Amino acid sequence: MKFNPFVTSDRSKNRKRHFNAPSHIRRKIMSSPLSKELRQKYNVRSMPIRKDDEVQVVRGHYKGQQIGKVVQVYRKKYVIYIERVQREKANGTTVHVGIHPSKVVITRLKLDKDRKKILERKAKSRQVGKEKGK
Amino acid sequence: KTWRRWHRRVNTTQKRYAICSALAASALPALVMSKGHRIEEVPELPLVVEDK
Amino acid sequence: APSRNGMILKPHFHKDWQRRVATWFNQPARKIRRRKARQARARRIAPRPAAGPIRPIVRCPTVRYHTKVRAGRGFSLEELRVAGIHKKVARTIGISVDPRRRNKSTESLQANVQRLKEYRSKLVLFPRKPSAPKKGDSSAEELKLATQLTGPVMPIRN
Amino acid sequence: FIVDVKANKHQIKQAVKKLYDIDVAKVNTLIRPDGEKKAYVRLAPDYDALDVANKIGII
Amino acid sequence: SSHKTFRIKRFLAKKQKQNRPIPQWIWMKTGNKIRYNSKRRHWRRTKLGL
Amino acid sequence: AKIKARDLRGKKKEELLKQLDDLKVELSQLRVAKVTGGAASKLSKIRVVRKSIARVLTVINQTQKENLRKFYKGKKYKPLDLRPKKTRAMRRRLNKHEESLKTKKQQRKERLYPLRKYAVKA
Amino acid sequence: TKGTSSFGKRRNKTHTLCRRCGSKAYHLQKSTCGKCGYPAKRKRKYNWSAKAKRRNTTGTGRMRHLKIVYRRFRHGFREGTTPKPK
Amino acid sequence: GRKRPVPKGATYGKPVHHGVNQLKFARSLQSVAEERAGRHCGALRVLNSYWVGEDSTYKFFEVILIDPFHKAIRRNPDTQWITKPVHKHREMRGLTSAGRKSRGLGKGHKFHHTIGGSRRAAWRRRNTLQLHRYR
RNA sequence: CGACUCUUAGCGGUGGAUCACUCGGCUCGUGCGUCGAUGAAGAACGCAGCUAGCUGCGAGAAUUAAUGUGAAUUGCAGGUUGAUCAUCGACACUUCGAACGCACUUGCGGCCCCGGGUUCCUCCCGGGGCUACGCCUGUCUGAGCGUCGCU
RNA sequence: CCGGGUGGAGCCGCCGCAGGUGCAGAUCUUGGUGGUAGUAGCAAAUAUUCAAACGAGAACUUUGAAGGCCGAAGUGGAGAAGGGUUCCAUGUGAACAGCAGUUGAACAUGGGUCAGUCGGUCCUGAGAGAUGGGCGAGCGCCGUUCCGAAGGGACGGGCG
RNA sequence: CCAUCUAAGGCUAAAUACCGGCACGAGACCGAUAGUCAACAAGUACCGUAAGGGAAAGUUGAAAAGAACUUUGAAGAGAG
RNA sequence: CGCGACCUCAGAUCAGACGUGGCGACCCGCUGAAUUUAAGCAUAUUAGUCAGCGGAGGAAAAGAAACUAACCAGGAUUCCCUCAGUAACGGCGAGUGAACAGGGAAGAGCCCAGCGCCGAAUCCCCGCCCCGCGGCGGGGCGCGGGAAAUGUGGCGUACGG
Ligand SMILES: [Mg+2]
Ligand SMILES: [Mg+2]
Ligand SMILES: [Mg+2]
Ligand SMILES: [Mg+2]
Ligand SMILES: [Mg+2]
Ligand SMILES: [Mg+2]
Ligand SMILES: [Mg+2]
Ligand SMILES: [Mg+2]
Ligand SMILES: [Mg+2]
Ligand SMILES: [Mg+2]
Ligand SMILES: [Mg+2]
Ligand SMILES: [Mg+2]
Ligand SMILES: [Mg+2]
Ligand SMILES: [Mg+2]
Ligand SMILES: [Mg+2]
Ligand SMILES: [Mg+2]
Ligand SMILES: [Mg+2]
Ligand SMILES: [Mg+2]
Ligand SMILES: [Mg+2]
Ligand SMILES: [Mg+2]
Ligand SMILES: [Mg+2]
Ligand SMILES: [Mg+2]
Ligand SMILES: [Mg+2]
Ligand SMILES: [Mg+2]
Ligand SMILES: [Mg+2]
Ligand SMILES: [Mg+2]
Ligand SMILES: [Mg+2]
Ligand SMILES: [Mg+2]
Ligand SMILES: [Mg+2]
Ligand SMILES: [Mg+2]
Ligand SMILES: [Mg+2]
Ligand SMILES: [Mg+2]
Ligand SMILES: [Mg+2]
Ligand SMILES: [Mg+2]
Ligand SMILES: [Mg+2]
Ligand SMILES: [Mg+2]
Ligand SMILES: [Mg+2]
Ligand SMILES: [Mg+2]
Ligand SMILES: [Mg+2]
Ligand SMILES: [Mg+2]
Ligand SMILES: [Mg+2]
Ligand SMILES: [Mg+2]
Ligand SMILES: [Zn+2]
Repeated sequence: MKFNPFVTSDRSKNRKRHFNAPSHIRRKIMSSPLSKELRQKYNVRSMPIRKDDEVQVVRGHYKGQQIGKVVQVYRKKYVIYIERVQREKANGTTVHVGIHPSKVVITRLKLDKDRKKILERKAKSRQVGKEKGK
Repeated sequence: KTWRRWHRRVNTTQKRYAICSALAASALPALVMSKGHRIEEVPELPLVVEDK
Repeated sequence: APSRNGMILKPHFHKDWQRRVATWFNQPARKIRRRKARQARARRIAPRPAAGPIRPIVRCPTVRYHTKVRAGRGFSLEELRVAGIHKKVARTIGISVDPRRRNKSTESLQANVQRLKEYRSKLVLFPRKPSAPKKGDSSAEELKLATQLTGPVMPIRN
Repeated sequence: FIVDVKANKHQIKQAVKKLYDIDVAKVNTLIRPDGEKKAYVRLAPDYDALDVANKIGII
Repeated sequence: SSHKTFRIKRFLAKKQKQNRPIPQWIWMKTGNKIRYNSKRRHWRRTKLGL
Repeated sequence: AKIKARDLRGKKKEELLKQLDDLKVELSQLRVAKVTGGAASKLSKIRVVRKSIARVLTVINQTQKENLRKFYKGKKYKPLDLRPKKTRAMRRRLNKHEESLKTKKQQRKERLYPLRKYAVKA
Repeated sequence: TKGTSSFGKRRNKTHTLCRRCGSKAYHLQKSTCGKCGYPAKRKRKYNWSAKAKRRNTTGTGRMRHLKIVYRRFRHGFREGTTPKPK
Repeated sequence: GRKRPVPKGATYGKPVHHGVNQLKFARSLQSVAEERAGRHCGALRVLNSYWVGEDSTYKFFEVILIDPFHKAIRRNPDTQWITKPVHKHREMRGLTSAGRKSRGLGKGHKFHHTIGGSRRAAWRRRNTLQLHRYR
């Protein structure tokens, strides 16, 4: 239960703050869980997603064991586009359908030096918690 | 208006009276089961666990 | 119009009273803020007592209350003079001073003088420079056993 | 040319002379009903305004 | 009139430029709810004050 | 090449103006292309050249005002754009020496009768 | 005669756009604005029209200095310093 | 006195407010002198004033003004209450001597109508309704 | 029978009720409590590749710099040694407005300096800096059959 | 209360608590819809007709021909004020132009207003209005030569 | 007689007030004819010479997947 | 005549500063109604209220007794509870209406002028050097200029000095 008197739990305030969030806060909202192997490798549960992560859809119509790279992180409708996650219009042209990253499992990251810095920071804070608990 | 009387003062003897009556009722098994607490296997209703 | 047997009432609601209505919805907020200001003051004056300086024994006037004694504004200058305390060092060692107050009787004068001599007996005075004690300052045992007093300093009883 | 509204005929003359390396004969100005000022700059007879416009990029 | 103050002319200039319809690429924006310009002024119907 | 502010600060004034008016003449050519129905490749560069002009002019004014206030640092009267711009009330306020200025009588009073630290045993 | 026929002679103008408040309330013969009182140094305002008071008040305009004042207050008008460079 | 500035002496109301001629201004002519001096020299603070002469048509008052941004006043620790922004236009709020004499301020049984800081403060505090939470 | 009319049901229109939602209010409470001649509040006019409005901004004009951030923006195009966002302390900030050279027409000046012009000798043009009232301290020039002194 | 149907995300029973708690009316408020009713009406200023063109489409657009009207105090050629792009060209025929329209002052695309001599600018008129002064609790008001040290200008001479 | 102050000069925090502002938190409140005039390009559109007056207007769907292609019609509008 | 003091009064785009205007919920100073109630209405009431004008601050105002009291006396101001719908005012009608004492919240006091003594011992400004230099301040040198004896500073203020 929240005890902080400066953090609001008001539903309309939380919804306004979510739907009017600027893009660098949107990046943190558009975060996907890593795979089980990526969790045991990097000790990181969740990561903001980027334009090159090879991911899996696990909820929706396009769920399954197939793997596709993210091709676009469309932060304004809070969706991402994955390679073979597409549907065809009336005229025969394929368009990409929006998938929320919470329904998305990352199986291969784009490892930049910024990404490695963020991964080390999250792993170190998790281990600070684990070695504070005992 | 804001200055509707929102607040009600109860006499202190009655507030202690109600605390006494609610405590007294919380020791009779029929009344707490009629409140709907699932106590059909607790070993004694004024259920005192030791201070550890 | 009046009905049968009843009181004649004069409600003072013929003005525009509803602009100047003072609700008390900030009452526990004022209480909680006054409490935090009190603990902030008590934390700031850390060995000095929290309620404030010592207040003298005064007889209330005006015959309804003249059997009752209570705390006055300050010790009067002749009370400090008989107690042998300078009227400017009194407020520095924590004695309330009332220049305005006369004495008319010996016994209240002497009772507040004995109150002053009972308070200087309890006063633990820290040295002004912390690594060098001086002539009248308290000793290092009562410095280490100094505490902050709560409530009025030696409270007045009937 | 479309010029700045605060610019005088003298300023339009010296601006065209410095910018496009020419010499003008006279400047007419009007303020168009959209608010932009328009300047008809007549070049000196030794210059060919079609070749100057081609060097500017308009044809 | 044909005799005009510069301030009056510049006011007329702005109110001329504000009297164009909305471009159609506004219509396909994401959080759009704008369909047509409700701030169009016809010279015979509404008379600018002035 | 992109024009960055970091590589602009090491330059001198006349080469900064030479970069600036080159940006101005290519902006004028870009507006000529804009009104002659030019390509979107050139109509995209209007913003690029405009913000490049903004970068060069910002570097020029920043360097110039830093040099002027390095010149005016030790003077009793500096220009009004170089004076600190607080609120008008805080510029009207007393200064720190003047709020720390004390009467000799009252200084004698805190030297003679300082507020002592004490405690009262109950 | 006092109605439709007498509306036909309306071709002069009592007011013009004000140089201070921008409304068309600058009376030309009196040479004064009937909304803000332009030649006077003080702005025309009255407590008997709170709606007119809130139509042009400090919230209603651009605030191009005061929204920066409200931002610099939160760091206490710190000046002469920058963030620490890379 | 203060002749009531109504057109042709007609105050359109009940006869208790028909007075035009024999009315008086609540503040003294000395305080009027201080407020005229301050409103002219608005860059100076009114300190005090005093009487220097009169005839049947005029009263003459010398008002002492002070410049709070001169360095002598700005650097004398004994005189810098006036430098503070709360002492802007003391003569217009009645904080001078001839201004405070007109407010009914004072101690004791003659001045029960200014308990608080003013007639305003006393009237507000007495003509209020303290509606408590618990009554 | 039919047409017409009336009633009820089914289906379809007209209309937008109801219900369910809710980036909005209203009320209460906490902390802070800051505008302006260094030009505020307000207003006007402009600024986007396609841009009318809203918003943001000021001829550096839907933003420049710096920091944090760390790969987007997106309606369509186009083009990691840091995209975009946030912070914002650096810089800039058109015209009016207490509005300040005089006026309110975008009218007319005056003084100083710089560049063309000239061949500083003026003109003319462009640019920069000044030119409002009141008032304080001080400076200089003075005024007075004001009061004196000296010759 | 249940059955059927529609709908597509929340809802209700019981004990108490609280109320902005139940509508047929108020010439009630706001919104919507009838009968009237395909009715009244599209009748002030003499008037249209024939052929052709374009067009999916013509009583009405355009061209030609004819017959007419305004009849120089015009139904003509031009300006002031006011309007503000209505001006011009092209396209469209959804909406509007009380029938229609292939047309328009409609809608959408692009265009268009060039001055030493034409006006403003300058002058003063009737008047408006600061400073001085006076009044005024005060924002300010009166006043316009009036209880003002109101000239910052010029030629000549001397001096640098 | 007695009592009580020492006027006609000056400064001074705290407790006190706060329907404007900056940033918050909350609610036995209201739920689009309600709640602010304003949930939306709202002090906007529009009106009045002016002072001033002042609206209406939320909801496809999970995702535009917003109906390609064929056919009638000049097209709107249909049928598939 | 002329020169120089002083006083009073001008002028300057002289050097440096300051005021104007906005917001205005709260605050201070003025000014100030009528609707209304009295079952009419004129005093009264509404109400020292609305409107009007001026001036602020993060609080303002107030404030250290020319006080309350008559007591076995209290002790600045402000605020809360009570006093108290009371004393009192009132066509003594309608209605209006405090204060002291008491309990608390807070709590803090002080300074001039005047009277006196100290070779004006005081203040402001410009020049140079060193420092600090984004609240323009510190030290020293100026046979540097003013202010001030028509009284600045030090001591000192009714509790006495
Ligand atoms: Mg009855
Ligand atoms: Mg306490
Ligand atoms: Mg018309
Ligand atoms: Mg007229
Ligand atoms: Mg005002
Ligand atoms: Mg009065
Ligand atoms: Mg004060
Ligand atoms: Mg008196
Ligand atoms: Mg609905
Ligand atoms: Mg940058
Ligand atoms: Mg960056
Ligand atoms: Mg004119
Ligand atoms: Mg749904
Ligand atoms: Mg309710
Ligand atoms: Mg009904
Ligand atoms: Mg018919
Ligand atoms: Mg029609
Ligand atoms: Mg036409
Ligand atoms: Mg010619
Ligand atoms: Mg006048
Ligand atoms: Mg005294
Ligand atoms: Mg006193
Ligand atoms: Mg609605
Ligand atoms: Mg609804
Ligand atoms: Mg509504
Ligand atoms: Mg709907
Ligand atoms: Mg000067
Ligand atoms: Mg009556
Ligand atoms: Mg009656
Ligand atoms: Mg009557
Ligand atoms: Mg009264
Ligand atoms: Mg008022
Ligand atoms: Mg003011
Ligand atoms: Mg302030
Ligand atoms: Mg005071
Ligand atoms: Mg008292
Ligand atoms: Mg009672
Ligand atoms: Mg009364
Ligand atoms: Mg009391
Ligand atoms: Mg002396
Ligand atoms: Mg002294
Ligand atoms: Mg005293
Ligand atoms: Zn105006």
